[PDB]
Amino acid sequence: MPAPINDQAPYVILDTTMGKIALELYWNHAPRTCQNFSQLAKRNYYNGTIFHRIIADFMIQGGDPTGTGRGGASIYGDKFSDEIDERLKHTGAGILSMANAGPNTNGSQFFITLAPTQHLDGKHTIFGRVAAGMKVIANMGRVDTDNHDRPKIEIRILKAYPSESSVLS
Amino acid sequence: KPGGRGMPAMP
Amino acid sequence: MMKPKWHAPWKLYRVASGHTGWVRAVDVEPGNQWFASGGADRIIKIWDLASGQLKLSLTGHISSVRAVKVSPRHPFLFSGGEDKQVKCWDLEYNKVIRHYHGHLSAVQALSVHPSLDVLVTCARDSTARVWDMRTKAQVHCFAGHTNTVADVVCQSVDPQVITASHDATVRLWDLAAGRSMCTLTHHKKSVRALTIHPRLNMFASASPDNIKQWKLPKGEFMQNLSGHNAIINTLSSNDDGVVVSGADNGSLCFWDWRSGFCFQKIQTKPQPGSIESEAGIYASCFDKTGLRLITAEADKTIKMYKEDDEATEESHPIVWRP
Amino acid sequence: RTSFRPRGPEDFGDGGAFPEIHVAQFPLGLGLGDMNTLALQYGTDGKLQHDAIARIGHVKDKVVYSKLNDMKAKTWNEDDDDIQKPDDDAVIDATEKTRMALEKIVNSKVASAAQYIRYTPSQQNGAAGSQQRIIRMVEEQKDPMEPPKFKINQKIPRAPPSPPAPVMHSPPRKMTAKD
Amino acid sequence: WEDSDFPILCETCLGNNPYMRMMKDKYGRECKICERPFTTFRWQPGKGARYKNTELCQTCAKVKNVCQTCMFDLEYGLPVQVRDHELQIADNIPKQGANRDFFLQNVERTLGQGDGTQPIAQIANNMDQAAHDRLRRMGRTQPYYKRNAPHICSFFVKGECKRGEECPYRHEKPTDPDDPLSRQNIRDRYYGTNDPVAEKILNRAAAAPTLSPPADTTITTLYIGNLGPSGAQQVTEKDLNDFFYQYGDIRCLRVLT
Amino acid sequence: KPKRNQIDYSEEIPFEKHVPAGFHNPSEDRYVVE
Amino acid sequence: IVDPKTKEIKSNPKFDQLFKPESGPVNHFKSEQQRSQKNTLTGFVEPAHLNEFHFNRQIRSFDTLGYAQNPTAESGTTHFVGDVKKAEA
Amino acid sequence: EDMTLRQHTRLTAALDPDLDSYKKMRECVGGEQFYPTADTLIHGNHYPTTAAMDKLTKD
Amino acid sequence: TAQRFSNLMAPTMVLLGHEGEIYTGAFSPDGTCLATSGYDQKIFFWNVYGECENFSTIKGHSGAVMDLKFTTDSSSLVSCGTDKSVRVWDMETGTCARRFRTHTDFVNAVHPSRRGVTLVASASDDGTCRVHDMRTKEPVKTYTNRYQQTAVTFNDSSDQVISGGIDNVLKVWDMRRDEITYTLTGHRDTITGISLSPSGKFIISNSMDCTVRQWDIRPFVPGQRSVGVFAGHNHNFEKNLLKCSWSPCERFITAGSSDRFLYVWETLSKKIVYKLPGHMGSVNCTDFHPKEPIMLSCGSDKRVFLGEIDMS
Amino acid sequence: KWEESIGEIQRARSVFERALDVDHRSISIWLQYAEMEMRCKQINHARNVFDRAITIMPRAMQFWLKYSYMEEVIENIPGARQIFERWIEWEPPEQAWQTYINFELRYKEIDRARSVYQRFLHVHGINVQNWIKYAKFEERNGYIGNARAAYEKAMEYFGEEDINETVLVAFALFEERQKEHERARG
Ligand SMILES: [Zn+2]
Ligand SMILES: [Zn+2]
Ligand SMILES: [Zn+2]
Repeated sequence: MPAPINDQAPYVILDTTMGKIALELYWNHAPRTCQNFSQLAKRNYYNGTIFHRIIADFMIQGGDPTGTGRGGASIYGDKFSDEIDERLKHTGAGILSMANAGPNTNGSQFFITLAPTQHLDGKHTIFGRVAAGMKVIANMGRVDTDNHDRPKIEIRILKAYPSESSVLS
Repeated sequence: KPGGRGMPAMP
Repeated sequence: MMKPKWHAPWKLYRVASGHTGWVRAVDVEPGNQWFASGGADRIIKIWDLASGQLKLSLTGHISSVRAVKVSPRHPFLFSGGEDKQVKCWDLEYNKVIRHYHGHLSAVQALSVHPSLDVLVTCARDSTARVWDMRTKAQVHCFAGHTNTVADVVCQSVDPQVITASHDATVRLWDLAAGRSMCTLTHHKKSVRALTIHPRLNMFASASPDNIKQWKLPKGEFMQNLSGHNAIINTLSSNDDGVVVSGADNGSLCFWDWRSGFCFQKIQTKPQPGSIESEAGIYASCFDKTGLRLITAEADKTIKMYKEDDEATEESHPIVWRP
Repeated sequence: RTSFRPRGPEDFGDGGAFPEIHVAQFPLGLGLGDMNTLALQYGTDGKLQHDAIARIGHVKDKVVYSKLNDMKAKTWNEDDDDIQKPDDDAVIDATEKTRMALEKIVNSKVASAAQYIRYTPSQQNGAAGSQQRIIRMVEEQKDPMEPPKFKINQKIPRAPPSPPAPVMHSPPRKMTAKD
Repeated sequence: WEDSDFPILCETCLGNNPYMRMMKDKYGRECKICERPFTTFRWQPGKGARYKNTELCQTCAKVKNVCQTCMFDLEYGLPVQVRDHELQIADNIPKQGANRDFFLQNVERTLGQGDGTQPIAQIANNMDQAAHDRLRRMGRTQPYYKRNAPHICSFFVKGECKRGEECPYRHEKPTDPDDPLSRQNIRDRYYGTNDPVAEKILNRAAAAPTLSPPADTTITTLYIGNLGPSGAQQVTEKDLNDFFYQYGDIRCLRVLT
Repeated sequence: KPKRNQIDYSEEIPFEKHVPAGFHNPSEDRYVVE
Repeated sequence: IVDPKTKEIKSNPKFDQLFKPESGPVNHFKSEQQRSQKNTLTGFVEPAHLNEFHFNRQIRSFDTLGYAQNPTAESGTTHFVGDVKKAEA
Repeated sequence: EDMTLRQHTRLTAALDPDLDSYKKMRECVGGEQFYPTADTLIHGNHYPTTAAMDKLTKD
Repeated sequence: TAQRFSNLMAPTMVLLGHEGEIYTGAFSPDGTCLATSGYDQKIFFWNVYGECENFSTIKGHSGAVMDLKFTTDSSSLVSCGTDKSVRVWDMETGTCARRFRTHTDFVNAVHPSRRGVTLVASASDDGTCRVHDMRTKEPVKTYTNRYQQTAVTFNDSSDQVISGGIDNVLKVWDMRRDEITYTLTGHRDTITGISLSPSGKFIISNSMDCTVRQWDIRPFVPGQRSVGVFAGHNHNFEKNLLKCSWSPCERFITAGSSDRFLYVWETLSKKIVYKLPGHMGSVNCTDFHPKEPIMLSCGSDKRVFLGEIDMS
Repeated sequence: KWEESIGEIQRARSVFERALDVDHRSISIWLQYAEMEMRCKQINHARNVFDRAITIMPRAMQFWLKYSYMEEVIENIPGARQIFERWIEWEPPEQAWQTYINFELRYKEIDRARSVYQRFLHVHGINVQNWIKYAKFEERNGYIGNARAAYEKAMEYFGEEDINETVLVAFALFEERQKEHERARG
């Protein structure tokens, strides 16, 4: 009989002012990091936050309530330690990885890659991939930005919630 | 007069 | 629309004849004792608001007067000419003591800043210029209109200066930085008049197309007063909520600010020897109480209007009609 | 899937690259080649920013007037709050702010009519070992006899107008044959 | 006219001493490129240097992105001609009378919106990382003070310098008049046309050796060498696997320690 | 003729006014003249 | 909780609020010259005041001797800047 | 205005439609992009270089 | 809207009027006033509240003023300067109640006795630590060291005088013995300031090695007296005598810093939690308001900053 | 125009960009500038010119007609739809909706053309003729159940008292054309 609905949902759906994105969470690699994302999603922590950073042909980053890149906190209080596991690497576009200021300092901030960047492997905790909506990701990856990589009009995460499937509608 | 604290540079 | 507020009819009771050319200014002294008027006879005449008596004529301008303002903070009167001169008149000597030089063609509006010692004047040449009324120094030139400007109104809070132009735009200006940041393009025709409602954060502007209402500071749009399809060039707005628009064809409409209902049309009849063309209006001001209106007329007369009282509110009513 | 290896953009479907397959993955044109015109973009109210043309070339000024919410008649007999004239503190703070800038300007303007700097140079080659410099500024003494140094009646055309504001009229009243 | 608190200058002009005395002007020179009047700075960069002064105004320094004295690029220290060639920014800057004054007036307004941190559109936006990385290799990595420091003693060139120990100016061979590097104007250097030192740099950059693949189209094999000796210094298979798979799918890998 | 009293309208584009950015690619378009 | 970089700070944050570093990667596009803090076109320019006499001393030591005591704020271990063999000797 | 409207109504009456080609696009592309409301992001540039530009030039 | 924590008119104030480099500043213990001075020699008094107007200014100094402290009852201000003199100013009269003159070289640092007879400890570039008494021309005690002394304090009972100097180590003299009872060892460079804890158990001492060291000066300690070391501040080539001060709750410690930043440390953890910009030069002095969470800082930038904080 | 011919088209842009700074409400210039870019085959520039023109003058009909025609001649027809969709957001008065309807009829989209009518009647439906033309559109395609609904809803829309009887006669004559004649008498 299937498992009951519980916080280890395999997917998380983002509803945004650019379209809808689904993320596949790699529970067998970074379970503390995934449940941080899924809990903060469940707690509406990312609802109303913005993608404060966009670097063309590199990375899309968001998930700071202040939009500064300095804010945000994990469910464990502030920082928690990395879950580096080199069976996962930033092999291409649409890898979902947790942003950190330094080793073992993961917070709430996350980023989506746009290129193979394997020399960055082991410095950031990969914890999923874009499940669907990569066309939206490519559209965001070409929006032109100021010299601090902040969008001149925001992309706002208007809702985030966990889901049992990658479906988007 | 009232005022504020200008942020300097850092290394 | 919603619920016109009832306002008493306006009635006429003066014709002051004595300009030898069109009248095109009025302003009422802060004291409410006297008002000044300026005319195409190049003379400024000072009239006594209650008696209507004349008691000055000031002959300094060179070809035509058409701007007058009495400062609400200094004993000075400012005036602007089609002769390209802005003059300062000192109401302790009745002589002239300042000239503000830089306008390249006819001045046609001026305003005196309600709390700074700063004066702003519109002209042909499609600019307004800001003056320091102490030093005569010019310390902004609001180029940005593309055709002749003639209205400016000032207020202490941003936007400190509002200007209206024959390019059919209103502009809102940052008087500190000297830049513009609005263009209220919605008029189809020359915006010849402005007024800021004396107790709301709101202002109206008039063109042959429509009279439009606007919410400050943003400059966002509020519903239009329409059907006065003449060449308009006056607005006066009242502490009680009346606005009045006078037109070059001599017709004169009174309106309720809150609803845009029109509840008077007065057609002026011009004084002897002038009838058909000359009927036109171009000035208006309210006295400081807001209970008398003064209009200046192409028939070379000043006329003054007053509110009826005798049995009005029951005979007149307004219903609901949203 | 770890027995499979992707080889083209078809192989990913609508998802992104797979981090568990240690091969170079390009789900679209992204990252294949190398890195000047605004993108078409959605607004926070769910529409799409075709109007964004009108915001190029300005200081982020108030003139967003390019939708139609802002030309249709907003409410009559308004709910008075923002529509109230601002308080006494506002006219005082505004008036004091306006003069204090122009005052400092006017003093230099009629003139037209120790102190140090600490410099932190992004060019990291630097002075020896120093991430910053500290430096003394002195003013060249103006010779009170020397006449104006340079010809300044040079004249050039008026700077281009700020980019057009949308024209925002009501629809044309047609009045064709008789009028 | 244009003014600012501090000049746009690289490190080689200021360089050796962290501490500096500098003289400032209110506007008091006309910019050597655009003849607008501009606020000048004068400094001696340490022992033995001459007094150097700002020669460009800031709008001209911003529009090329160059040091106001030596007019080399602020990022790479290369002549403008070299940088504009690699960036592919053509000779776009208007040069005549009204055009450049009108252009500079519009640049100054646009930069005034921007914030003051940046050169204009073309170099500030420029994307081509492969072009940037070419420039970084040619640029050189150490400041050249000899070019900063002093003038030559022309009475000594004639051979008659009665000042001789006291002299300021140098007592050494001038550059020979055949040596086209001597000829360089200012405008040729700033606009970046016929700049002799740029052409020397570009010729060596084109001369510098690099790979071009074999004519046998079907070959997909790369020899690799200089891996160091066998033992603990030798790279592992993972160190090749976890890097070269960033570029593409290896079909076969072989090591010869 | 050697002159300084006018801008030479053929040497370079006079008072050059650039076409604004827009959503489309304009470098894409290409042309030739014959 | 954080407070963004602003021309002036009105409201006295502690330290976790101002200083805590910006999270996430840093560009490969723009390396060691371009990443640094700046304000004018090359640099962070800010006014300073010093003990003139001591600032005068530090010029004269670098010029005559080849070394100086490091001007920078937060100099860390790099107390002296110059021909360090002479500074130690 | 009305003479401009006369050219468009004349020019569209003259314009023979694409319909057999248009149906093919309607199959693969047709639902997702090709129907768009005002507020949806058409992606891909549509630049049918040789035939259409010569046709538009002659037009 | 925003949180507020004091009766200041704005959460920070910029005080302008000085032209000299401000080398010292302290609050009156009643909290009504602060006094600040330095190379200008003029001592400027400021109100803490409202417009904070410079209601009084005292001249009379003719060598720059090193350090300046209020007497505990706030009746008098004691200040000392490079005119080799210690001057005591009556707060009501604004006049020099005493001008002690027995120093032979610059007096840099001063501390009045907390209770009992009013005594003034002072330390100087002649190497002597001297305790003056208001009642006599001659000092009570002169303790002579081989090396210049540039910091001084009493203990709370006003019977041990702690003086630090060029030696880095500390000559602490007990006024009944006239001997060094113990020395405090940890400073690698000269001691720029010493401040006694409100309770008197501890002192902090600031030194040119860019550390503040906390010392237990209680009569019995079973081991080394070094309680902790604080770092993050810096001393530049100016070699100023950057001061230090305690919070009246003792939970916070401050020190002057050449990096322009106002540092605050938590006493137990030695971490920083306040790093407050706004100065443009060396922050020579820092003090807490005795009743309210207002920070005073005086800098070489000719400016005095008042600001309020969330003392937790 | 003169600079364009020479292949100096790069300069010709500069001329028109300067010309637009003088007038900008320039509808002659805007047409000439776009038409220049079209004949040159510049079409992304021509698109950019129209995107500016319709943004700056949203209620000049000429740009929306010309722009939709350009995209249609390129077979961009998704983009040509989006232009008409964008245009309708401005509530352009009658001729704009009729041209969008007629556009969809040339494709034979007729159910999409029906969607345009239903939105057209919401904004404009105060005018009877839009209802009669809608019902005639349903009748001629053969949807006649829609045509009955359209007239009956038109009568319900105008009401019971202010009977718009030109609707009522039109409704009667439609039913007469059906041979519903009992209804037509009724
Ligand atoms: Zn220049
Ligand atoms: Zn240089
Ligand atoms: Zn010589």
